Amino acid sequence: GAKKSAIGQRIVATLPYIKQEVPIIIVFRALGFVSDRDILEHIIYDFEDPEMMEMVKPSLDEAFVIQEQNVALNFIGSRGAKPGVTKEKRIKYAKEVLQKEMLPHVGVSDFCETKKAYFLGYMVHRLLLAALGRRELDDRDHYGNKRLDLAGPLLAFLFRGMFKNLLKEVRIYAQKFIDRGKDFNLELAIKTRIISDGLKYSLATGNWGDQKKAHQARAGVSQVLNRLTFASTLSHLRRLNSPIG
Amino acid sequence: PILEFLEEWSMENLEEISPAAIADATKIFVNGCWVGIHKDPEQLMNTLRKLRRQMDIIVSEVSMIRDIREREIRIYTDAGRICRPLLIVEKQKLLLKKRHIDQLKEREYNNYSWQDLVASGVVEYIDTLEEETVMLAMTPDDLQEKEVAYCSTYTHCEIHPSMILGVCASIIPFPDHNQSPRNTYQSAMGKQAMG
Amino acid sequence: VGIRFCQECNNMLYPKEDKENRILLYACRNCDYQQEADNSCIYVNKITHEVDELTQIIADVSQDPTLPRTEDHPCQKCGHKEAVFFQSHSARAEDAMRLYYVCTAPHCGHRWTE
Amino acid sequence: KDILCRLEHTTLRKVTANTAIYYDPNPQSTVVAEDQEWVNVYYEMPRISPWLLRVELDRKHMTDRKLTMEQIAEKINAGFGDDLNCIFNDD
Amino acid sequence: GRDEAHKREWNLFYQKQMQLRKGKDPKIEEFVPPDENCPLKEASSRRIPRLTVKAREHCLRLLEEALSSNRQSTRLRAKAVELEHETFRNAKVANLYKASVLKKVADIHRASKDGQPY
Amino acid sequence: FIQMSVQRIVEDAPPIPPRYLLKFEQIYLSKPTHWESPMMPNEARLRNLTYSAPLYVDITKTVIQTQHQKTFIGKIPIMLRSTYCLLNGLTDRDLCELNECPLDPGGYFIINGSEKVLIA
Amino acid sequence: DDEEETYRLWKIRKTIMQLCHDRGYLVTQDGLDQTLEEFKAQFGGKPSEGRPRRTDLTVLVAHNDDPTDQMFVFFPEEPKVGIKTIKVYCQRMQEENITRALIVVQQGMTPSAKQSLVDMAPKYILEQFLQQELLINITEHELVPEHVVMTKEEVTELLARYKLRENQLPRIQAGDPVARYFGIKRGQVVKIIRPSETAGRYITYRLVQ
Amino acid sequence: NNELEPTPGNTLRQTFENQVNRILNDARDKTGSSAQKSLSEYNNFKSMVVSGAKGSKINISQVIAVVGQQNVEGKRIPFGFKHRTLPHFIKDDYGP
DNA sequence: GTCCGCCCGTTGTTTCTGTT
DNA sequence: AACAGAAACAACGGGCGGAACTATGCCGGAC
RNA sequence: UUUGGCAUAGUUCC
Ligand SMILES: [Zn+2]
Ligand SMILES: [Zn+2]
Repeated sequence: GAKKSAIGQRIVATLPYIKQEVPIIIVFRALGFVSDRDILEHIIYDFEDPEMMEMVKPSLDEAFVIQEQNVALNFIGSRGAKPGVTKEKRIKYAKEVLQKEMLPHVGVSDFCETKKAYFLGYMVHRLLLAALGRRELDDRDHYGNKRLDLAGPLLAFLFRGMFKNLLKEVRIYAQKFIDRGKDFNLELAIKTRIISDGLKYSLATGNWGDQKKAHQARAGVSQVLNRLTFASTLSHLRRLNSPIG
Repeated sequence: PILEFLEEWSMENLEEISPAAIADATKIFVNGCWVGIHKDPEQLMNTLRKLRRQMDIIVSEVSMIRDIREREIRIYTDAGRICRPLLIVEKQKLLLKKRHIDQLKEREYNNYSWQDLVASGVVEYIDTLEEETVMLAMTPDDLQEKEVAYCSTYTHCEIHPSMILGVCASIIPFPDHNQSPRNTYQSAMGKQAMG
Repeated sequence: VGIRFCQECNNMLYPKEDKENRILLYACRNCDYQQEADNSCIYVNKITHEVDELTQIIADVSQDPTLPRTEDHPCQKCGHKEAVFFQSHSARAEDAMRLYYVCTAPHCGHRWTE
Repeated sequence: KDILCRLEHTTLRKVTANTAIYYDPNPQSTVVAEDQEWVNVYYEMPRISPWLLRVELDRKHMTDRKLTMEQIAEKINAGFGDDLNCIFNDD
Repeated sequence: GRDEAHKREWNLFYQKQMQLRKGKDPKIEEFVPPDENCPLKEASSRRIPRLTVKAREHCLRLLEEALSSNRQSTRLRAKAVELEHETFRNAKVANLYKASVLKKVADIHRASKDGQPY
Repeated sequence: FIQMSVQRIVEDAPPIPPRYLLKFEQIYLSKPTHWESPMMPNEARLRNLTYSAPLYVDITKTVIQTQHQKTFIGKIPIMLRSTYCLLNGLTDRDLCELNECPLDPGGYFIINGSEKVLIA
Repeated sequence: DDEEETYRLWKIRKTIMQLCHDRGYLVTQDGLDQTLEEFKAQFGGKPSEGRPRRTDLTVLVAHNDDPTDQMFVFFPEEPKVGIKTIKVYCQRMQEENITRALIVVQQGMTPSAKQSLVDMAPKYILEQFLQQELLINITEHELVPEHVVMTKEEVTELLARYKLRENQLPRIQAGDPVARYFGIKRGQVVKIIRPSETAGRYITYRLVQ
Repeated sequence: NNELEPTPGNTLRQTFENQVNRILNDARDKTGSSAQKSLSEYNNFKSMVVSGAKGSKINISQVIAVVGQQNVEGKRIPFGFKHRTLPHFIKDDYGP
């Protein structure tokens, strides 16, 4: 059709915990930047690039409507996991998502917007460079783009959940024993069986996860050591794995 | 410590930077988080490599990459990167010397070892995506020497090219006279022999 | 061609028609700021786009240890002998194997292609 | 080669060199100086909108397929009818 | 099926935009008949819409002026009238008629520059 | 993992009319022991036991302060030959005394007698 | 162009002549074999504003076994043939006392017109052929073996000889290109004669169903 | 030097790669033929190849003369690193 | 002893023309 | 204007090698 | 002279 044919390409962002896609200018405005000049300062670093400017123009043509942080936040939060019946709660949910689940590695404090905007602009800039044929697309098989989860990371990820469950159980016990108002004890509130049995089970079976949820748990970690020959033992102890089906 | 050194070494931060002084500056990423910009990338890289070789501020495990064309410096302190040691070639001569070799061959009753070799700045750990900015030589006394010039700017050297094989494939004799499926089959059958 | 911004709201200036003086005006959708442009051309689309990378080649590539070097191609400006060289290094190029050169003398940065 | 040309699809992008949209209300005083003579010759012997759609055709692709500007013009007329105007130079 | 759908959507869009540019009374330009001295073949023919007799007379003068310039270079009315009439007979629309006349004028001028009789 | 990650996981956990509040301070790890007494890896293999060490934590109880030290929260399996095993740093003669092979590389867990290996 | 339009009309006419000759109708050799220049001379070399106007090219021909059984080949001048056009053609057939007729279409027929063609099947038989489907003769393609329409007598004899019920023969759809070329209804049986690599010839049979 | 002219129906990269692969295949086949015709009447490879028992002239050629080109997915070895096959080569090296 | 990763055949939805 | 025949696009569901030999963990929880 | 099952991992052969 005529309008799609004239627009060509548009840039959209798939934020986590949001029902469907969002145009990028909406997210940038939700961060608190209103002026197209400022948004293009965050995205296009050198303004003497007319091809990049023309490429980003159709993305800015979706800003014809949205012009303010409040309405941008409303538009973002309209598509939550459970859409609200009110509007203030939806806007608070939108702000919470943009502060907690979008780019956690940049920051989670209150004043992290000035850096989240720069990093999101860098993502968009790299996308533009890829679309213009100025940088090579990445390949997933390159080994600089990989990490290896050894015993440290594996057991730490496993232990986080068990400590969280232990905290939940002691919290439940404390509340139940305190609503009576009589007293409260510590040793009786802690179930060591949680941690002990969880670690022992995950190491014994190989299903990396909780016992109740051994369906999506990735099986194949924690194999039983090969002892046919010394070379077999060594080559078993130095072994990798690609989770591809 | 890396962030502190970066601050000490005149690295302008993002919130203190006008969006006009970024076109001609090379962005700095630390653990994938953009922390600032710098205007002297070459001297910055020289200083960082010197500090890593001295083992003073930056541990030997940390990797540093400079993307010269795209003007980016990436420093990783992450866990899970895979790396292997390489010898260092300064101009065209290995920094490894006969004094190092003798002190190593007197290793007993001398408390001189691999750590004391690393601390001298002779060898180095290179991970996979730092290998993309390095020039390697397979054999010193064959590739550093004067020839019909192929490359005169070697940056590292291999210890021995036969260290590319695993545990089970290090027992095959003359694997370079074999066929690759045969080497794979022997790697499989080495775990089934009885001894 | 390029993007020009209003001085009041700092938004993109769209082209608007002045049906009285037969003139072109750039106006924004936030305020009533008007302007008169000198390009006189709203839109330009070149589909060949065989851009010469000499604009896009940085002079800092001369410090790359992984690039080949030659001494049979002296620099045009400073007459330095050694000069790094490489290929197009461009995606979306249908066909190209032409070489590009960069002088390795510091602060020269001459980037030509014979 | 003639049958090869007849049996291979080809739109205008395969032969066009560049295109642009101008604002030129004056039939005589044309923003582009190249078209002056023949555009004046066309207009001297006769409303309209002041906007333009100026395209440039690549010579190599134009002459490779043995195409002709009259053929392109008549194809445009067939495709859009007489609600467009078309004026073309020659080789 | 997608190309056919896009072509239909485009045709509807194009027709809508052109109807918004069509005024209520398209004045049908009145066909003025040829004068008694009109040298054109089939001068009263209305076969080409919006092509007037005065346009064809102008096109004929361009052919005469070009042929006159050519003959002066190489040391005419009948030939100009045949060239016009052939171009008229082959053309279906006024714009293509005009373009084919201007092409013949350019070909005559090329022959004159090459010192050749057209 | 044992040195840093468990401590970080404990610390980053959020703390949980009269009011009660708790805050876990720091952890501890003794060498592996058996409860019916250090437990050697060979005995763990022979008796179908699990080679593991107990993890303690300091928890502070406040009412609106009272400190509880060495709160036992469970047993953590120990990797062989690692810094927190009973074979760490021993010489070959001691290894032979404990009926452990001096050539054994280590780096595996003993879970219910069997020997487990984590795969990267 | 006028040359291309003349060429298309000539090719369509030639293919229809071949179709009628295959269907057993009586078409002479000179009608079968016309050069492009002969067709230009006989019925206009100028289509646009010329004598051939997709009319006067209609063909009326009588079957070799019955001059009373005749067929029409109509050329609608409309890109989309309509209900009223079909009614006009059926009226002409009724007045000329003609049972069967062919209709070559510029682009296509509306589904309403197609259903209004199907409805009168026992009264009249009309078939639709697109303009593109007749620029070539599919029968002449080397991938297509010879087809022969078999009489009810030949069918009965074949069934008795092999002791077959008609369910037990291979089938061919009534919308098949060759089936439409031969004008075969459901229940008729065609015979396929083709050379073979291991026998030298092999005769198959297909049931139209 | 841009003096290479493309072959019709092929890109510049395609024609360059075709010429290079053709030259290398000619070299491998010529060395193989030399190795074959330099055998002896007592050679056991020849005994097991001529009689059709097991082996082939290409196997004899790979044993004696040249193993030959290695291909991945039908093309030459790709550029796994940034514009080079291994860290031991300069960037943009198309030699054999 | 009680309670807790890719292909392609169906069917729908929606749309676009023809008849009376 | 109402109705009807045919078609473009979208969503859904089933389908994905053959044999054979070892081993190990587990088959519900609180009161 | 009588008969557990579910899951996961590894290996052999085309
Ligand atoms: Zn404004
Ligand atoms: Zn220079």
